[PDB]
Amino acid sequence: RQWQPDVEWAEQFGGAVMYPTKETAH
Amino acid sequence: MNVLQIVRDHWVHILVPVGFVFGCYLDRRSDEKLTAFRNKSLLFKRELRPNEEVTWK
Amino acid sequence: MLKIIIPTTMLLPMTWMSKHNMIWINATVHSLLISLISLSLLNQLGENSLNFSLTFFSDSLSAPLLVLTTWLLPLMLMASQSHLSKETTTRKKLYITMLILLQLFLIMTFTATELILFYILFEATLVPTLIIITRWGNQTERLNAGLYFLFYTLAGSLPLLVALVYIQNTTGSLNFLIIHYWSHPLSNSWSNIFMWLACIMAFMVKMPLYGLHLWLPKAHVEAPIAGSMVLAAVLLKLGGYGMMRITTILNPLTNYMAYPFLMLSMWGMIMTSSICLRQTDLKSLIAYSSVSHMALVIVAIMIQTPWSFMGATALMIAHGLTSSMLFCLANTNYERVHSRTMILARGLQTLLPLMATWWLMASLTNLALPPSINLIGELFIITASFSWSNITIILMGMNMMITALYSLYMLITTQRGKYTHHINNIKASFTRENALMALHILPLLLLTLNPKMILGPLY
Amino acid sequence: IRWTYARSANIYPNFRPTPKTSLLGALFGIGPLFFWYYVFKTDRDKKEKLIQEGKLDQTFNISY
Amino acid sequence: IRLQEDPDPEDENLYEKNPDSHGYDKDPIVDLWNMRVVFFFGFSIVLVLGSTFVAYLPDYRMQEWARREAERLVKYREANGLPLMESNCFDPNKIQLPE
Amino acid sequence: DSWDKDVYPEPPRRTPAPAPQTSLPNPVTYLTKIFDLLVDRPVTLAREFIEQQHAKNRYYYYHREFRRVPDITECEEKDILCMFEAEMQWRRDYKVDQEIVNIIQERLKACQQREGESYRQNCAKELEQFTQVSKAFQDRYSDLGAHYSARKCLAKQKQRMLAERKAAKEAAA
Amino acid sequence: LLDLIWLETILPKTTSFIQMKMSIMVSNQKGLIKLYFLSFLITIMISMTLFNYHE
Amino acid sequence: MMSGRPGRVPLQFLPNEARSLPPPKLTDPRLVYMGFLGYCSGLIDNAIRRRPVVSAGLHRQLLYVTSFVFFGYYLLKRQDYMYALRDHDMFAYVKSHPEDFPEKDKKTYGEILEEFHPVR
Amino acid sequence: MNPFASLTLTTLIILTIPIMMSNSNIYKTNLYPNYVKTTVSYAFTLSLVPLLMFMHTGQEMIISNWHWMTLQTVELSLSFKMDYFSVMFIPVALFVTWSIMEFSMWYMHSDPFINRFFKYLVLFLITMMILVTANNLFQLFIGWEGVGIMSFLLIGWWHGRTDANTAALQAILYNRIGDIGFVLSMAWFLTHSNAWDLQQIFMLNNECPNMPLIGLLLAAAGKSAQFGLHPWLPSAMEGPTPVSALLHSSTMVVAGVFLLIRFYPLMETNKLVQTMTLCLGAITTLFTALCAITQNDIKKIVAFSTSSQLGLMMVTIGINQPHLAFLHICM
Amino acid sequence: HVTKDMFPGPYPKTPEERAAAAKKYNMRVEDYEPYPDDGMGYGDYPKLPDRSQQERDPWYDWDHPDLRLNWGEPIHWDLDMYIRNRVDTSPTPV
Amino acid sequence: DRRFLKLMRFYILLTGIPVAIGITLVNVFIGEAELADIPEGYVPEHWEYFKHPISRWIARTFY
Ligand SMILES: CCCCCCCCCCCCCCCCCC(=O)OC[C@H](COP(=O)(O)OCCN)OC(=O)CCCCCCCCCCCCCCCCC
Repeated sequence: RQWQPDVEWAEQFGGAVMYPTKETAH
Repeated sequence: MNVLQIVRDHWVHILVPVGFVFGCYLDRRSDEKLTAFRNKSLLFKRELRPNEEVTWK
Repeated sequence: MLKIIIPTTMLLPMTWMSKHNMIWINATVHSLLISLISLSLLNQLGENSLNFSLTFFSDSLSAPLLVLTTWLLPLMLMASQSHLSKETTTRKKLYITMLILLQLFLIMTFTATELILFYILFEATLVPTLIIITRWGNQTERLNAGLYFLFYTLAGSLPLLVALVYIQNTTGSLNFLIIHYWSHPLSNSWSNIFMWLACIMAFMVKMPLYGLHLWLPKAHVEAPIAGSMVLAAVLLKLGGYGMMRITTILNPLTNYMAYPFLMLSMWGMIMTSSICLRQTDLKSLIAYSSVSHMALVIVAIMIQTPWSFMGATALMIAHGLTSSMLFCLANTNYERVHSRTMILARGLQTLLPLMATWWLMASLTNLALPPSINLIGELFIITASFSWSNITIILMGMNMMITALYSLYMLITTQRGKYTHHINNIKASFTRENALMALHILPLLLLTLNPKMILGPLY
Repeated sequence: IRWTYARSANIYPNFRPTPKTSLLGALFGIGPLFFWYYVFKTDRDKKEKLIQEGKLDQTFNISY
Repeated sequence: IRLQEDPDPEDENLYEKNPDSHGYDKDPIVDLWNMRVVFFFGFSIVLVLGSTFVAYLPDYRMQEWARREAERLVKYREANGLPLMESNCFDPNKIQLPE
Repeated sequence: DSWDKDVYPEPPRRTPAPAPQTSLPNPVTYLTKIFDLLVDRPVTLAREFIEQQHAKNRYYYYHREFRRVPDITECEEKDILCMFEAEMQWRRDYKVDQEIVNIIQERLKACQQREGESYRQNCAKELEQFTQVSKAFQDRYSDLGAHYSARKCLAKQKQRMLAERKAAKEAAA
Repeated sequence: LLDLIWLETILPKTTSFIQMKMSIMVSNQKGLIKLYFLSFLITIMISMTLFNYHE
Repeated sequence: MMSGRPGRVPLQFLPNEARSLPPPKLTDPRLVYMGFLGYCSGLIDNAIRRRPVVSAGLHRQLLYVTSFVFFGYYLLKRQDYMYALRDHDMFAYVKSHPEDFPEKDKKTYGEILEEFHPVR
Repeated sequence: MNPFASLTLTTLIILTIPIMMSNSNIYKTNLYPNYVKTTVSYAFTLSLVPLLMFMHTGQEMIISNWHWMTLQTVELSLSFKMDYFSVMFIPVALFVTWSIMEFSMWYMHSDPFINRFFKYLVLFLITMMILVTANNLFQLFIGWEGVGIMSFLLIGWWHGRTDANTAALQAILYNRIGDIGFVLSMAWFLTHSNAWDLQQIFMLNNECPNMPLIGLLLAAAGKSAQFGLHPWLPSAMEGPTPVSALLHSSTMVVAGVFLLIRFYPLMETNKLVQTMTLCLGAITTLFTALCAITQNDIKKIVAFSTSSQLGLMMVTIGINQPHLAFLHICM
Repeated sequence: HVTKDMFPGPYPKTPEERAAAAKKYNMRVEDYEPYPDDGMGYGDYPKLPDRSQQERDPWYDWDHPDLRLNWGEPIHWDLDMYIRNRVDTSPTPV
Repeated sequence: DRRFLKLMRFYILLTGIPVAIGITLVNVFIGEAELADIPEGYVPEHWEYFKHPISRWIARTFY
């Protein structure tokens, strides 16, 4: 079974930006 | 024997052979466009055979 | 070359419409006839390169590599249906399509006449390899593998494109025959130095040179087996082939800037070899060994000696065969154990005697046991380097030494020991893999018998 | 797998460029660089000043 | 665990159903036929016949022509006493030397 | 035979005739006779069979003639046709010269083996011949690089001619 | 020390970190119209004569 | 390069003069490849609509290749005319300006002083 | 042109036959050890005769039977030399093998894969022949590393023995170090002398082969277990006793000194190489004999005696005693 | 099969991190000596001091008798370095 | 293991022995070539200047 993306892999870029900083905030 | 199924199963095979024949046909039909120096290079510049009116096809 | 191009292109519809069971058989057999047809291309005129048409030509350097690719194509097909058995028919057909497109691009690359067309197909090999590495990969950093590989290749590729178009504007044509026959001396201008760097660094990235070689331990280690062997065996040879083509218009400057990179390889081949010794994974060890062999080929290229070129070409062919075989053996053992650390499954020489042999002469050819083409290709480069500079020998003399160490070390630590008791999934050797290593090994000794063919255009 | 991940994955994320780390990098990765370049260049130029002055053996060196 | 996932399938060996498995695919008949096609084409007509081909090309690099002209001009030059080769590959007389 | 003494010199074959005066007769004699009887005679008669079979149909072949073409020195600057002619002519001349030095090397190795321990005494005649062959081969073809061409050979030749002309001019006033 | 530490830090990771760091400062604008048009304003005379694109 | 050439009439594919040039052959590899793009467009069209991509809608695929070839012919004729115009304007300007196109007093390699670099 | 050349070649082809039969499976695996015994004895009988007409007349020919490569100046060819060294080494060598592996066929009687063992002695003897009957340094190199990896496999015959594999690797590493000088010698001869056969090298009268002579000394030191690279023979002792009685006994430990006396026409030029050989041989004799003085075993003791013998062997080559040394290799 | 906790993490700082790495490496808090934090890597990995695989008990029922290795036991950073075949750390009488 | 090696040897020798007998037949029945000058006008075909009958034929067919 090859690695297929899971939930935690999906959330790594799912929201605001995938390069979060304090400027991203909320 | 169901020969129609035999051909339906074995018609995968013919593609590469007909492609080979077509490729040979084409690169044969790729030298007649470059006859600009037939029997014109001084090394092979020989006479034209009485029965064979060209040096190469 | 369309007697080899047209059948390769028409091979795509056969797989793309074949039945759910006939794709593997049909692709394997028809790729075998394609390799048979390309076996003709070993017909070489004395000194004139065989110019089939304006856009296609071949000589004693491109033809052996082309034959290598065409003969290789059935080998990925035979090595893939083990890890590709449980897949949808359409997905399998596309995997096959990626392989055929890869081989087609390699054929057009090796038979290209203009340097720009060579660049187009040379880089265009990236896309099918990218798909193979990324989608069908099984490990974690495969996604990272694709990024590393693509970006490392392109970072050198684009400056090469700029240099090639500038050459076209200045010289007049990028045709190999013109740039060789109408070659002109290169002045030691710094703009010319940067032009040389642009024309060199792309191939040296794909060589790879030491330092900027990180894409292989992070790409070959991760790709599916078919991708791994097509990468190591031929895609590494792309840079060497391109350099052999391009050094015609890169002299006499090369020597002055040959000093940094040459030793960068010469010293690098040591470290990589040392890195091979303290490895944990089989595939990484083979990748680093490939880096060292390709660095030796780099040295051969930058010597620019006839003997160096012949030894270079022989080493490319032999290394392609040996690396493909070693990767296949590593895949067999890994699949039997579903892990890749070379400590989990040791002492399998007794269990699999034929694998024990296949590993034995795989290592021997990797160790360059004479009179194999690996050894003669290595030794020609060693003699050329010694003629160029004597001290090289000790560094050279170190390499196979360390190489020999690891060349046997994995064999000691994977088959020459005691089996692990808790594992039991090691079954009888499926004759598929044994046959595959046969089609790997017998051509190697056959070319050893008559090395005048793989000797290159300088012979 | 703990050993393999430690010796394959953790090495860079746990790496901090301490002065000692940069020192070791300079001494190993780029240190012997100038050494090898110097020795090779010295032999190359020393021999070069032997061919074009004629002070070397060339009788049976028609292969190189 | 927030992810409906099937259990990892077991590593299925080919020998459990037909012992005669060649490690190609599930169905024994097509597995065997792929055996026949590979062991035919890889070895018989490519490895063996291809080896006869490569062992028996026509004149390669004109090396035989090179020898059969070489001993001819050795006969000529050695018989007439002329040096068997000239230090210049091109006639110096036809070459206009600068200044 | 298949090679002239002009193309491959061979010292005259002279063999002594020992007289085994001792009552003990040398065994190597009986070895030569039995080897002649049960090995040499059958291979010779099988050879006669296949040689008459060969002579039944002997197809013919000849040497490949090569009409000479104008040299690179005569070839104009950047004229691709005559450039190709001269380059191929020079490449085949390089091949023939490589075979020349190969022939000389074979001849002189043969000389060494004929003269045996006296190779130093009885090979200098061909030793100097191979010496001059290699010495002039170096200034005729060597140091041309992997991409050696007719133009590069002409450039090296020209450089040698300017060097010798200048040296002879300055030395001899 | 060389391959997995210094070779990663010397070329791939440094460039990746540079792009990562400064793409953030490029793409984190507050989106307000006032500051966007203020930047347009400043670019106006910067291109006008500060760089002397006119002459 | 040619948008300002005298005599150009706007918004018309072939400016009448182009008929004096040999029309591109129907066999032309560029033309048939553009026909291949017509076949491919049919394959995506069936695939994009969840159809039997090879057998579905033979008329739709047949229309696709026919349409591509027609526009392929006119594009090729237009393509060749511009390249012909480029050569025409070139040589005419070459002849009209002999001073800016000097001729070279041809000499052979025997008199060219080409320096030789010893490859050591 | 008389039988000499013909039967001298049969003297190797006939013993190449058994491996072909073994790989073809036509051989009877049961009595195959007897098959190799009988092949080797027949080889010995065929081998006395070359000694016979070498003794009657002194015939010494060289055969360039097959031409392999022609790199525009180096006509590489599969060639052989019949001279006193090879001509008289072949019979004693095959006799020694025919003795010790029959001793094995008795002693070696419990390993299930006895067939592969008896094959292995054969392969070692095949690479030994084209090592000793070499006509170019490339054939010598082929034999040089063939005996190397062959002893590698044979030492680790009990591949389940970790110490055996360690000993094999240590043995291998040492002649890997040694062959660096071999490669240096071939490179120098091909560059400076433009020669790769013994005839052309000795004929060329290269009276300044300083670095080539040092390289040959290093290669011989590696192969003959001289100082710095001696202790791989005691490690090699880990293998089977018949392995020790053929390879390690006096065959492949004298391969280096065989390379030395093969190159003796050029050896006499650089006296410093003679002196260095004197050093290496004398100190090897002392060290290995001294080790064997207090050692407590039977196998490694005879190993140290062996290495002392190789020391004093090429000591004599140090005083230019080539044929005396090659007589002593027989004892 | 194996989640995050087994995967080696960063260098432990607090004694709680030390204990966490201790049972991550199936071993007690005393046996756990984290590698000296110097930027070279490892970090959470436990230091096994020097001894090679030739100093283990040759009579113990080791789960991996080839290197005398016990199931699940922690193994050295230089385990391939200090192995029966390679260099030894066993004492020498002289 | 043995089925694999049997398949290798079977499918190698299957066409190995016909070519093996054929090359000997054409070597000892068909014959060998000999060298002379041109017959003052005879135009040599592309496969004429060749030694082995197999070489001459293979040049005749695809060359
Ligand atoms: C020249 C024209 C070529 C194309 C047309 C002719 C095709 C046949 C060529 C000759 C084949 C000889 C041997 C035939 C064995 C037939 C065995 C068989 O019937 O297998 C069928 C089977 C697939 O299933 P099915 O078809 O339904 O039959 C079983 C139903 N229970 O199981 C299978 O595995 C299918 C059959 C095995 C695959 C055979 C190989 C196909 C390709 C062979 C030629 C390759 C080279 C082509 C070019 C030659 C010239 C250069």
